[PDB]
Amino acid sequence: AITSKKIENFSDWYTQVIVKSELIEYYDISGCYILRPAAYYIWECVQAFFNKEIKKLNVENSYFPLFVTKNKLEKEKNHIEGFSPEVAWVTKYGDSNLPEEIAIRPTSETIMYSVFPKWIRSYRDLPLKLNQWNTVVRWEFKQPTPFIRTREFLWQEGHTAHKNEEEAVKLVFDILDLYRRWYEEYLAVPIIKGIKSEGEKFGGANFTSTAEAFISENGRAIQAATSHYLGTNFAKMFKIEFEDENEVKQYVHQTSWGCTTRSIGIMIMTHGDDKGLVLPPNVSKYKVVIVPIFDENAIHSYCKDIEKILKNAQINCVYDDRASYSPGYKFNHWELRGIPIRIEVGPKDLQNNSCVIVRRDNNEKCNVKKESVLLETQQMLVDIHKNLFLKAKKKLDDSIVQVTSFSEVMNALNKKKMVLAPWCEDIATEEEIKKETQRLSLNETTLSGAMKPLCIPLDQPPMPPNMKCFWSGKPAKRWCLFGRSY
Amino acid sequence: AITSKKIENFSDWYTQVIVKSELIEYYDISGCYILRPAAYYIWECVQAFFNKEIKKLNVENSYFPLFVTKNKLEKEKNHIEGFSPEVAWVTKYGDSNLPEEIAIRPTSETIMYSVFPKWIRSYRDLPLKLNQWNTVVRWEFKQPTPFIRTREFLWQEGHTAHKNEEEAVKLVFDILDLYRRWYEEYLAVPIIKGIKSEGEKFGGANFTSTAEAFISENGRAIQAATSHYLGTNFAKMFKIEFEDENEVKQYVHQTSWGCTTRSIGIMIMTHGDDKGLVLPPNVSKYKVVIVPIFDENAIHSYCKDIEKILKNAQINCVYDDRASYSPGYKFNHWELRGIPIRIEVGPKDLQNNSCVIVRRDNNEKCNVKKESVLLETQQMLVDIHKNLFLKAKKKLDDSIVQVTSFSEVMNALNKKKMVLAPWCEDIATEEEIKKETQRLSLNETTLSGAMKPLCIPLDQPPMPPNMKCFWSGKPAKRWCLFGRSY
Ligand SMILES: Cc1cc(N2CC[C@@](C#N)(C3CC3)C2=O)cc(NC(=O)Cc2ccccc2)n1
Ligand SMILES: Cc1cc(N2CC[C@@](C#N)(C3CC3)C2=O)cc(NC(=O)Cc2ccccc2)n1
Repeated sequence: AITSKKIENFSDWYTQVIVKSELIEYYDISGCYILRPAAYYIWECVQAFFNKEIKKLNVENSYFPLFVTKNKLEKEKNHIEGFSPEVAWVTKYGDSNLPEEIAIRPTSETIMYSVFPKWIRSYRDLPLKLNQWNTVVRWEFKQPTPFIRTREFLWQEGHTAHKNEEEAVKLVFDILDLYRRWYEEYLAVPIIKGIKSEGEKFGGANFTSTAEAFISENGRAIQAATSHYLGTNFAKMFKIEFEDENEVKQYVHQTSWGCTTRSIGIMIMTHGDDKGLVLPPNVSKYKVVIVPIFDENAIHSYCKDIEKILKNAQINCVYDDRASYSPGYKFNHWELRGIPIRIEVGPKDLQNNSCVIVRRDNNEKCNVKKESVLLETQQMLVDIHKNLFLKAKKKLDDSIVQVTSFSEVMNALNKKKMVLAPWCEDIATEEEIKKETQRLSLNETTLSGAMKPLCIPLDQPPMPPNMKCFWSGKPAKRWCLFGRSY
Repeated sequence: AITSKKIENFSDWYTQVIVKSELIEYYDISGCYILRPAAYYIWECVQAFFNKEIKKLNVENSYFPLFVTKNKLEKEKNHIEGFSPEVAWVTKYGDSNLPEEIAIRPTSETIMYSVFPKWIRSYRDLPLKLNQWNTVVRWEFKQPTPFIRTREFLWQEGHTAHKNEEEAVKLVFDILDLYRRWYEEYLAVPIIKGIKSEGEKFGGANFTSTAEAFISENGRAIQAATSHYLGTNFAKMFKIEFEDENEVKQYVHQTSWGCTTRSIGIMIMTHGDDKGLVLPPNVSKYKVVIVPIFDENAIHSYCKDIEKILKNAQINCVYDDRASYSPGYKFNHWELRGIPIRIEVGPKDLQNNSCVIVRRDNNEKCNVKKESVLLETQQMLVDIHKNLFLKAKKKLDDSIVQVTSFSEVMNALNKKKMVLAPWCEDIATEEEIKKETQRLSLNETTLSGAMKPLCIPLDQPPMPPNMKCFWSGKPAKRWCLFGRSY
């Protein structure tokens, strides 16, 4: 059983759920986690979706080396200043020192763009559109969180190069909406699109667009995915020039974008409850578990009939016919593992040519005739997804408090909210705001009390004529979301 | 153009083909290579096939960490003795030394089996069946070869644990036949199944079964895939015990198996010719390229009609309508890249409601009426695969010389053959044979002249009553394939 309540001890709840549902195994290197089959299956689902969608944009998958030389790694100025203390270095093979130490990729801009100039010489070579499915390493000494913040993680990283700004920026936002769909249609998680503040954008980017999620039970925002307009910054550093149709040398305009197995953690944190994992049907291997209750051969034959009915309509299920466990053990076993639907069959159900169908998300039960099971299961799978999404969306909406003064912020943070505030967007105020909110959090978590700029939402409320910045008192430019975060 | 002939300067031919066909880009770390989209597409095809097939055996995909501790890495005795001098070690993050240095996986037995004992406690937990799609690192200082022998490579590694020997061994050979199908049905490459000699089997294995391929143009064998029966050797080292139905503690019987992007290199070396890449249709993104020859709008409309006909029947193609290049440039451009079929359309073809269809593998051309194109393309794609396979199979068969005495070996090796020889299988003769054949190769390649035991073929000729070992003169046990190798 899960022995900590989600609302009472969130972190212990989370670790219990991910271990006991067999998603995650811990490892003897801190910040590294094993993805067991149930977790990797979710990854494969979203991988298939995203592959299908980026193929329509003519992005092609590729694979680049795990390692980068000092030479290539330092061509980036703001980029390496961002990543340098968490880049892991290989220095030895066996007991012998390498002739030159080499670094493991934290992200692959410097690796890929080292060869982009050979591939791009003319406007005819554009656009160039690549993606990798790989793992990267960011070896930090902050507290890790399984799925959410790890030292090694699986992701996809896309990289494109275009003849001008307009085409690149359009691709940036097309990708951002694909991430919206990845979260909503497969994980049933709502996100907020926005632009990062200057202090929080990717090193080397012109701007960083972002999808933000929020975990209302512990008041913490989590960046769900990211899509950068790099402009010509990397093209200047790596000399990625092309001859345009007027025979003029130009720099390419670049994008890069990423989304990780953090998405799985966001889904777990969003939908999981005190009984364990709750899976949206689109990322659940088994849509239905059939559990018999005890003639035992009549029940066996009936449950296998139902299994045939579901599998014949391409609905994968499992009939838990294990002889040594009670029905209630099985109920709990499969609720912990997040199976969306349980079908129960006892003798009274068989006599009625009926069965009991039980939704994982709200535990509502109903009697369904045998011949109606297929249809009723299909409808229910759809309705479960919608319910999960809508419940999460209400929580997301209820997590935002609009403020005009810093005097309202701490109260909102302590109620596990984010704030939407008018802001002048000056980069120095970012650190000032972080430090003051951290200082004032003195009035249970292990994570920091500091509030960060999360994103400037694409959907802006009107800015009244003379509204001042909630922090500096200077004229406010736009509304920006702030909160504590992972 | 390819400027070296396959038969005259094989290595320069190979490097030209893989670069100019845009499969591979070289990198500023030796032995590491970029897989450009055309190469990665082949990987994705065989990945999809193998996933589908291992799912039928109830193998589940997973993902384990890139890194392993000294602790876990040394529990293996023969395994670490095998891998230790080519294990790469991470010792630093940024400029700070790690508190404990950690190793990059050369293969994941020690990583996965460190946690197997927590997952396997009862006969109810068996069999356990896992697979990973990942990359591994084997940092050797021998000469690398793109695709064939690299310091980092993509692969799949499967690992299973069973209640007894019979079940494990059956899975070993089921996997070996899946590798046979991977090579034959997608890459059109024939292989030879066999068992490794004791000197060549995997460190820690009970036995190693193998699929061997042979490149007749330079006389070199290449191991195509591998499937190990590990017995209880790793179970003893990692204490993977389970309670059986008689309540007796037993060790699991384990398997592990692997197949890499080396398969792509084998395909290139097998089917490539003096014009460049030759792709089996099942791993070619474009099955057909349509090339116009010059009313230009009539030809454009006709070629697009044909493109619609092919794409409507789920046959991906490309219409090369680029205005600045001649037809012959385009012919060569797409032959270099291995497209299986070229359709040419000039005015005489349009007047005849016809077109010219040209096979990449033998350059045979024929006139096909418009309404017959779909059908004729389908048949031709099938026939191209069969032809590629059968041609390769003839070469493989012609590459084996049966000998009874060492006196016949060097002659055969110099004619770019392998030898099938009666052998006593004593492990010390392996090094003796290697050293003597290397010594005698004195009478152009950069690779070693040494001959190795390749495999003991599953399909054995009869062993005559008193046949002696071709090397030691002692009684021969079985026939074994020997040759030079990659
Ligand atoms: C699993 C995961 C994800 C992500 N990040 C980042 C932003 C981003 C987004 N959106 C990426 C661009 C795509 C994301 O998902 C980041 C991470 N580790 C780290 O920062 C390193 C680390 C390790 C231990 C403790 C603290 C920090 N770990
Ligand atoms: C691309 C590839 C493949 C394979 N091997 C091995 C046997 C096997 C088979 N069958 C694996 C078990 C599955 C295979 O494919 C091995 C390798 N590198 C190496 O030995 C390291 C190396 C690096 C530079 C020069 C020389 C050697 N590189």
